[PDB]
Amino acid sequence: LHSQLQSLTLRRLLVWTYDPKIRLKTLAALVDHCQGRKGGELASAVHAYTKTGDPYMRSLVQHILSLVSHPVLSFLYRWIYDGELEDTYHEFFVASDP
Amino acid sequence: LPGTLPLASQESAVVEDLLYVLVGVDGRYVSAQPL
Repeated sequence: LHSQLQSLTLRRLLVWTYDPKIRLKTLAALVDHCQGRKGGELASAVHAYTKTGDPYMRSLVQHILSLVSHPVLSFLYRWIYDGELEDTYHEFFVASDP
Repeated sequence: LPGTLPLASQESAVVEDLLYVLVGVDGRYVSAQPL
């Protein structure tokens, strides 16, 4: 958008920036729904929005879930085949006792 | 001040004003009123 300013006008900007007013409206409302959640409880609050109903969102959030749920499936594949859980911060839902 | 303005030319001013209102943004002459 800056390279063309040297032509575009206001009524021309509206169509250019009509789509990134939505992605910047799901993400700017995805970080408020999960404010105090840490660990797996956050990977469970970015899954509650996956079913947005529209395919323009149900296909955006269902990608952030595929990144947020990678560390969770890292403990799981560790606590299942090796039985050695290690998380200084309490995230995994299996809590040991010293 | 479209009153003190010629006829055949002020029409070209409304057609540019009326070309915003079709988008939603208010205009210079053709304005919107609260719902």
